[PDB]
Amino acid sequence: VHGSLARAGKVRGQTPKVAKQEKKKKKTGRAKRRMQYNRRFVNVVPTFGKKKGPNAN
Amino acid sequence: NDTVTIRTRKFMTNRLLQRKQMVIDVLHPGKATVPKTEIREKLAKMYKTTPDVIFVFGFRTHFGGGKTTGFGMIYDSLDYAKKNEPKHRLARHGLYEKKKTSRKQRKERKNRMKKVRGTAKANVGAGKKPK
Amino acid sequence: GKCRGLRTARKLRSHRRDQKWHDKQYKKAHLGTALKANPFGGASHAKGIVLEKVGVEAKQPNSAIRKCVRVQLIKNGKKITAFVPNDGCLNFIEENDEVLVAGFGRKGHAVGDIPGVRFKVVKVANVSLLALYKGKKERPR
Amino acid sequence: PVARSWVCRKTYVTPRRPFEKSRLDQELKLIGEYGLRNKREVWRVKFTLAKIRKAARELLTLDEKDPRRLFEGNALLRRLVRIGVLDEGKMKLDYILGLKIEDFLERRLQTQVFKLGLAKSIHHARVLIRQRHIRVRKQVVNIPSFIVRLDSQKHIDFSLRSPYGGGRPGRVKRKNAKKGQGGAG
RNA sequence: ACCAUGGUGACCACGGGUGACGGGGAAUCAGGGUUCGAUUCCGGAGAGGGAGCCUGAGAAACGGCUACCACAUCCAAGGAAGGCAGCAGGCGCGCAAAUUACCCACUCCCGACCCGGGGAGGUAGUGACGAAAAAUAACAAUACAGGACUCUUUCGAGGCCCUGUAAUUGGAAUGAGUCCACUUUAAAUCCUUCCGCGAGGAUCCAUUGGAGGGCAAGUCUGGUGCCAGCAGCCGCGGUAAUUCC
Repeated sequence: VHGSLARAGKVRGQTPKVAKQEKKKKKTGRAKRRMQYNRRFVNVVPTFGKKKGPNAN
Repeated sequence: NDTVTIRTRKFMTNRLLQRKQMVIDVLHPGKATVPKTEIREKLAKMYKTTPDVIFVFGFRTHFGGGKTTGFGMIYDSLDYAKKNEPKHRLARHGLYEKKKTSRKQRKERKNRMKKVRGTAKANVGAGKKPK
Repeated sequence: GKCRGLRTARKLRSHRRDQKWHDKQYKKAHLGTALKANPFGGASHAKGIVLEKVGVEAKQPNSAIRKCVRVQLIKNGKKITAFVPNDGCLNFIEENDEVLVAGFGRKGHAVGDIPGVRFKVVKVANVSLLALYKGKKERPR
Repeated sequence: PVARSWVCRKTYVTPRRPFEKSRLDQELKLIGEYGLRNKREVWRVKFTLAKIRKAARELLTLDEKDPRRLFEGNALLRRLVRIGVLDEGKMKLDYILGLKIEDFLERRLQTQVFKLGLAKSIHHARVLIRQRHIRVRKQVVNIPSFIVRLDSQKHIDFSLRSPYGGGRPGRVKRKNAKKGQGGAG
């Protein structure tokens, strides 16, 4: 119903909690300024798509 | 013994202080910082004097090795060297017995002699045996 | 029209010194009664104890019950309200605690849609409120 | 009360607005080309390039045969010739305003040790500075943003303590040798 | 004391408020300004609140005295002792602020004085108030994908450049850590010099926020169903949410 003062913490305490699974550690610092500069400017790929953004699906 | 250079620069004597003071740098290829007990004789075998007047200190070493540098001096007389010299640099190599009570206890003895007034034997023995 | 001449600056400096009162910011920061009006009194954070969890419904285009508490400060202990800006965190706070309150964000006015709120909740019982929200401290013994 | 210095100012400054695409990405192709650690040391050198052009805009509205133009201007002009950004004969007050930010990232130690071929792969030329190898004439320096001058531009080589300049190897040879004469002769 | 009846004022006196010590300055910056400056420099004021004095060249002194007010100690009940807005520390107010550490060796000061004193001052410990530098792998060999480089050709990969998957290794690479020895200092520790150590999921492992718009980045999957919530604003949410978890 209208949720007067009960169910504070209704949607967090019922949504499924998935284990944050481990990955490669991310390269930081000067390496992060290396590994994304190569992804954006030196590899201007001849593919089309009207400048498809970096987080595509 | 093998490869150490002891240059000097900016030497000025003064018979005011009766000392012979200069800047010393110590250039070594790849070894450690050589101690004073190896350097204060290397002027003694070059200024031909006794190494109980040569006082070296202040050796601060650059970034990257090679030249460390510092200050040094030579008194004229060991009799002079114990007159016009402060006792801290004079006792870095053994020439003086400096260990009294730590000052925080000597402060409290002076204020305790101050609260027992006038009696001379209780301005000495104001609690020597009660310890 | 305006009053110009090379001897007039008394007229300009006396016409100015009342006409600066009529905006909000010079009147709320220099008359002094708006320094008594906020419960903080020259501050940004001031502790207080929790009286009762009391909920308010949000304003017109929404419909939800925003959750609030009923803090009473220790310095100049007048009653306020305080919003707990978090999902489950009405259950992390409990009765008769000590909390910290801050501003709600835009200088003594409510943000979003809570009708008549002025303060938000940080650090219940000297442990951080978001650190109970992630799992970085627990409530003491 | 104290005898401390107290005089410490900031060296960079934040930009005017954030998040505009013709600012950060035209400056992203400088953080990646000359291989710098982060963008804090780009706002450093742009503010370094700014304050010279802050001085240089006063020196253009100062008239000719001016005391404080010719004194300050020549003294400025004899300071950026020796830093290598400006050549000798065409030293002027006018050619300093057309200067760009590229010509102070070139004059670091980190890429003047690359173009002398002492190391390849410009991100590696950061490392062999910081990794205690590469010297100014008698002074080895692990600082990548050393602004190398022009008199002392020819004496960059390996240090005489360096693995690539001397000997006395580190652990990685001495540990690989130890496993061969540790289970055998 | 005797006389004179005057003085100040809308050019803002008088009265009150000041969360006002005054200044040199700080932030800010087209120019005009705006706001703070309790604070390390100089000038003033006050050592619980008012008041009164002795001695001194110098005091209305409080690490001098006595009175009153208020707070407060010892006590055998007779009387004593007081005053941290000095340095360390406590309590209390508080969103809210350093160790009951070492030394006079350094900058100076006083004296009867080359000799003594110094919580002045310096050395440390806390310190993500802050400011200045700067780690968190680069190098590689296939290898995965592109290259104006190739045959008299969109023959096909490649004698050559950059990148990621994903390797196998490596060696005159290396610090932080562990720890000698010098060194610094009053004796130390710092930090620099230097042995010895010290890195294959370099496990010695980067966090704070955001992803509709302002505004750089997801209409990817799930849960939810105007509930929970998000959001500085505009908004989003009511069974397929690019905004909540």
